[PDB]
Parts: sequence; C-alpha cells; structure tokens
Amino acid sequence: ASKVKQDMPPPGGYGPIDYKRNLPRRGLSGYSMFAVGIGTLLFGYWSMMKWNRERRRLQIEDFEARIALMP
Amino acid sequence: TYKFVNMREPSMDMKSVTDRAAQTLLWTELVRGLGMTLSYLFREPATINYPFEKGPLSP
Ligand SMILES: CCCCCCCC/C=C\CCCCCCCC(=O)O[C@H](COC(=O)CCCCCCC/C=C/CCCCCCCC)COP(=O)(O)OCCN
Repeated sequence: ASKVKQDMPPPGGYGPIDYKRNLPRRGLSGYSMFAVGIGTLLFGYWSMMKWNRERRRLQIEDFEARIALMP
Repeated sequence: TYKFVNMREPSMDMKSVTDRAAQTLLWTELVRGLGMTLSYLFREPATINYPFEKGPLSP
C-alpha cells in the first residue's frame, strides 16, 4: 500500500549555493581622494583669509574708538 | 586540488602606489569597517523575549 517516505532532496536537486568570497571595491582613485582633500583645504584657506581680514578691520575700528575715548 | 590564500603581488605602477598611499593616509578600510558596523546596527536584533518567548525545540 504505502510507499517509502523519508527525507530526500526535491527532484532536480537544490539551487546553487554561493560560496566564493565577495568583497566588492567601492571605488575611488587615490588621485581623486587627494584632490578632494586639497580642494576642501584650499576652500577653507580662502574663507579664513577673507574672514580674518574682516576681523582685522573690525579690531582696528574698535581700537580707533578706544583712542578717541582715551583723553 | 589546492588553493593559494596569500599569493598576490601588489602592482608597482604609480597609480597603485598612490592608491595604497591614499589608503594609508586617509584610512579608507577603517571607514569601510565602520560602515559595515553602522549598516549592521540598522537591522532587526535576533533577541527573543524570554521567558515570554521560547527557543524552538523538537520532539
Ligand atoms: C598644498 C598644501 C596643502 C597642505 C598639506 C596638506 C596635505 C595633507 C595630505 C596628508 C594628510 C593626511 C594626514 C592625516 C592623518 C595621517 C596619519 C596616518 O596616516 O597614520 C596612519 C595610522 O593611522 C591609524 O591607523 C589610526 C587609526 C586608529 C583607529 C581609529 C579609527 C578612526 C577612523 C574612523 C574615522 C575617524 C574620524 C577622524 C576625524 C574626526 C573629526 C573630529 C599610518 O600608520 P600605519 O598605516 O600603521 O603605517 C605607518 C608605518 N609606515
């Protein structure tokens, strides 16, 4: 009547099983990374140049007010 | 059949040397590891709520 029934793989077997190492490269050349670093450094230098010159002018103004008040 | 695990030879052209120098000076692989840990924080934990939940058993 009944037939044999035990744990077996399904007909045709199972699907493929990945085992190879997969460490993909995100990707950015050393030249590009160094260029981005240098570019942001240059932008910061320019911004600080303008701001510190403005600060010098403000300090000179404050010094002038003090000089006017001294006598 | 046998495999080699550590038998690679780094390229000595200017671009590859510059890439390795950028890795040394800008910590690219350290940021990559930080990135995996960050990604891994944003997924569901595997913890079950014992004793209100129980681990699977069998007959
Ligand atoms: C045109 C003029 C421009 C002016 C000059 C500017 C040029 C700048 C170009 C180079 C600057 C890069 C320097 C930055 C730091 C470099 C230091 C460094 O590279 O040290 C590493 C080592 O550095 C480390 O590995 C330390 C890591 C410790 C673990 C901490 C992980 C931190 C990484 C996550 C991100 C951290 C964020 C930092 C910024 C936070 C901001 C508040 C080298 O050591 P080794 O690879 O072992 O080999 C040396 C022997 N040959």
